[PDB]
Amino acid sequence: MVQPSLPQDDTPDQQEQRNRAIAQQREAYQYSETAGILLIKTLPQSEMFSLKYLIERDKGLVSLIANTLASNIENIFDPFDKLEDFEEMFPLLPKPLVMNTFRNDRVFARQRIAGPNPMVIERVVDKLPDNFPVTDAMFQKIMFTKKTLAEAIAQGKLFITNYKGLAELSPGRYEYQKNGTLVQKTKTIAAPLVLYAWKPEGFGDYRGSLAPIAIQINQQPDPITNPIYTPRDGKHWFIAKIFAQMADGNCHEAISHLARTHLILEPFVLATANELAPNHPLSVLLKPHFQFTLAINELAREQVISAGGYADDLLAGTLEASIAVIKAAIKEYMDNFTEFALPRELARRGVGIGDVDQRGENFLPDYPYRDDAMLLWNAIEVYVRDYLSLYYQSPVQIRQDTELQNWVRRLVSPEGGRVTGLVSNGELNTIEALVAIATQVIFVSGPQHAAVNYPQYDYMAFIPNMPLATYATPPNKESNISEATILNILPPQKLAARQLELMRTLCVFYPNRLGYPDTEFVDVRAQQVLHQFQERLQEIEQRIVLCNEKRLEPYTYLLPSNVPNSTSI
Amino acid sequence: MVQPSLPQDDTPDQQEQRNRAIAQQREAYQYSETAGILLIKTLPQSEMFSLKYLIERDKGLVSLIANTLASNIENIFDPFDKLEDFEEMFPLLPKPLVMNTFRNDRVFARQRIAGPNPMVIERVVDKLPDNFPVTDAMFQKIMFTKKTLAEAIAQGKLFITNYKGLAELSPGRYEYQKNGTLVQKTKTIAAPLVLYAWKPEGRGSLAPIAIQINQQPDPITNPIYTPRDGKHWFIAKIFAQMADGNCHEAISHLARTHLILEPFVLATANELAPNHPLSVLLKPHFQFTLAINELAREQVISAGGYADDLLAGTLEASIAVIKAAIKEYMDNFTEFALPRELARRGVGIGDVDQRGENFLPDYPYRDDAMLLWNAIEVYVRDYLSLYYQSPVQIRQDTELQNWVRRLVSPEGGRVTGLVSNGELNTIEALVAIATQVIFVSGPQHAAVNYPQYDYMAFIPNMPLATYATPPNKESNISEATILNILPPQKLAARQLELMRTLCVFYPNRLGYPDTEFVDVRAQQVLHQFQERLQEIEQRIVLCNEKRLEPYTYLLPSNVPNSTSI
Ligand SMILES: [Fe+3]
Ligand SMILES: [Fe+3]
Repeated sequence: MVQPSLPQDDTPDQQEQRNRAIAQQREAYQYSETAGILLIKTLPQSEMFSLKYLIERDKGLVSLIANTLASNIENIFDPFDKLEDFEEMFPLLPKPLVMNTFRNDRVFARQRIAGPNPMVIERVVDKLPDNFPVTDAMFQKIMFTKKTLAEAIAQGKLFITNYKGLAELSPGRYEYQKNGTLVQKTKTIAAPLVLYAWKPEGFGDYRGSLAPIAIQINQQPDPITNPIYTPRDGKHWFIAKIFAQMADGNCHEAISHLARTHLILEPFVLATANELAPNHPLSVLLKPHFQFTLAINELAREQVISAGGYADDLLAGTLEASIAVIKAAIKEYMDNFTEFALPRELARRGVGIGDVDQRGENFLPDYPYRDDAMLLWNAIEVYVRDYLSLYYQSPVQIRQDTELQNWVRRLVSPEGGRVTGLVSNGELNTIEALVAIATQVIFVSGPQHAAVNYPQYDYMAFIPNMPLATYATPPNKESNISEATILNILPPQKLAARQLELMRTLCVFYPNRLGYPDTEFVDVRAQQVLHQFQERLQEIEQRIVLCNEKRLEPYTYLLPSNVPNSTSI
Repeated sequence: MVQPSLPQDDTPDQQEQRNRAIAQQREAYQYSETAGILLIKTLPQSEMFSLKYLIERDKGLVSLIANTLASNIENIFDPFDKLEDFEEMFPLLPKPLVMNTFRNDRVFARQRIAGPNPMVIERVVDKLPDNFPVTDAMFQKIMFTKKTLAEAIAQGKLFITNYKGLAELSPGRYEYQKNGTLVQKTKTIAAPLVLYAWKPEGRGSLAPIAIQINQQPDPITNPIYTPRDGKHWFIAKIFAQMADGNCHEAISHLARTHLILEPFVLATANELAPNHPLSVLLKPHFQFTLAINELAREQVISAGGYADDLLAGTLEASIAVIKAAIKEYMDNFTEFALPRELARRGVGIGDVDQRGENFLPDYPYRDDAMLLWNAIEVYVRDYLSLYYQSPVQIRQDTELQNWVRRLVSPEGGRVTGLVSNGELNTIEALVAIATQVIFVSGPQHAAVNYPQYDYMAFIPNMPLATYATPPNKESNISEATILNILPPQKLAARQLELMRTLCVFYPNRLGYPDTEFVDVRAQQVLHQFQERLQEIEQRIVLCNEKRLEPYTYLLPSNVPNSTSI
């Protein structure tokens, strides 16, 4: 229980102790890589999960044993017999909230702003992509209007999810034994473009809602082999949405979840261990938000991104392709770190709080993720500022903090995370910059990972709403579509069971709670700051309850009581 | 990396250092109790499972999800439709070794000497129990002989498993919804007596002679069944096995491996400095023990836990049996050393006839366990000799005396049979204590833990509970009668899940600690121990080539360094 202090304010003996501890930690937290991803070489036992954690996780897994025992699904690579079978997969589990309404277009579109991956939709500016040949005829026939695409774009009414990031995926393979021989099959890759429109009148009331307009399943347009489907296409439209959802799933797990929550946090935990003394104010601020992060990332290394792991069996591409996408997302995030602060990232997609019309209202008024996440971001920013100002009163202390300077230097180094977009002028020089960095790290570890992790069961544990891979080509636009066609597009029984398995263990419990660390701060000032953070969190909780009373569907994933303190599951 | 030293040989500064560490450890390893069982209050994070352990355990649980997915067993309290269904529960799991031959009487009897619970059989002396009215007529008709019971007992040919310990169990209950109504049913308990004989003719082997399912005899409602009884004999074995299962899990496994080790780990933390030689000797053999005992508290002996759902009695009754076993073990600690324990059941190495031959020549647990016991004894004698030159160092070791005092205290384990004269005074006494602790943590827990899948994951061979009364001796027995006696589908699935989880992997290996001894001499002691373990492995392989069935559970390769699963 030592009072935290900057290293340039300690006696030479105290400095010797700090360097001793830092050297020991460097011995314990050594840098390693798997397939070019920065991980820890050996997990320190003090960084393992707790007994409490293990008890909860075990409860989840045993619940999966029981639910499997009560289920009728079989251990086969055959498709299901009936679509209804997908709804009989939860005899002893909660029913995923999306199950009943997933066919509705508004429920399909709302997942762009309140589903597991609210990170893709962007407002169209100037024009649609030239490989997305949507015409005025299509837009008018779907919207039942005389307005043109150009006029709608001029009014900020059109939005788009472009999944070109998945275009270069190599399709995943799978094989099994049937009738004594080895059958080998290949998944189907899709990189769709989806045009949505904001409807202020909505679907028959005074609630404005997002409405899907068009879906091109792949990137290169062709009127016969890759047409533009619309809600007027019936079953084909349905199939189109499936593929779109599949795309959204992959981007969700590779980019939004694994890359930009779990894996980008790792170099920060490791840098904290390698450059900051135990009694350094920054380490004491951040370590509560790193609890179990190294451990859960080791579990991801062993069980998710490993050969035969979840990403291998479930995702669209081969394990190699998926890891390529993950690494590209990590690299883009690290190169432009400060640009991925929540306000700037929302603005860059044209759906920030400042993307308003002439009347002063947002082009996308219904965006629960944006609003709640903004509340959490501002609260965390105030908490971080008030905390760090207790130990940094003038920027010269920032510049003369040797441990903090080595922290930044380790982060931006090629072997320490390659975070080249972390600081300006090649150095950390101001207090506000550190405030922004810590705010973003804490926001990612808690709020962001909550928002991308916990909708996974409600939207991705019911397989037809968001299958992680599709298993048949998109039928020709003129072909007849039977139930067996859709059943062959959706995953076979074994892989659907694996997807449910994954989504259940990832959402089964909350390892900790935002703003409630295990050990309180030795500094009574800091503990007061923590308390006011908790009070503001209660205020935010009540405000979000109030918002949920008037929203179309409640958005519960960013309530402070549902947000972990760290990325830990 | 500090050289180990006795606490009275250190400088005053070093002494206050040891007292500091010991005080800190006392706050971290605080004593607690669940239902009168001594456990730890809060598990120190340093005592948690490692990441590797968690990876292996997760592989096991996922294997259970996959095996369940491929199975046709349902989540119902109905019995199975076919007996054959019990053999179809392992589509993606190893088939249990006992599955094919469990109906054979010799396979039934040989589990007393090489099954999961080789701790019950005892040689009959003088006479059978008076509540077990086996006659000369029965014995002669079974053995096809003219010899009497008295002559067989005089020759040491008769052995017995007396499950009187289960007689006072309150039967367990279970309830479930069926057509909008709550059905409530009760398990059937049994406390059988089983008479075996050593048949030298046959390789000689044990042969079951008689089974009385309950303790109080009655020719109508509790007769003495024999192999001549056909179906009824079969049922009489089921109940017997059920008994042997309960005694196995309550007494042999939970009580006398997992739970009796806990006070020793906690005493080591509460009274010994980190650089104390005894702590450095024992802590490798305590790895994950506190953690796995916490998992037992949460998942095994808890309401709705495994013991609640699977065992014969209520959770209260099972915990009563567990606590009685712990108390008898601690009260008579020295008497439960392997040679003495075998001698008290008349099946030790010294229980020989006039020819010098053992009355029970086929006892793989005894032979292999004796090898391991002697090896460990030499190991800890040569280890402790490096630090205890004369017994006055034993008497003047304050941390060790506080260790003993904590162990025998009523709130620290109540190990009243740990020490003579109320004090630890000699070196050899400590050698026997450490020998027994290390033997229990590794060899014993291996021998009772790892046959669990091969004999208890196939439910009909050893059901942890029976779900119908023994049929009348004259009534007809259909497949449905047996299926109603055996556990319903859901509880059979639960039993398989438990055994598989307990036998998936080996968390560590006997004689191979994670961190070496900082003392070079101690590393020589350990190296010698490892060489002896190699020799023992070869000897046991040789013996397994000559035995009827191999006995692999006490091979040094297969024995963990601690009780950790
Ligand atoms: Fe996660
Ligand atoms: Fe065990």
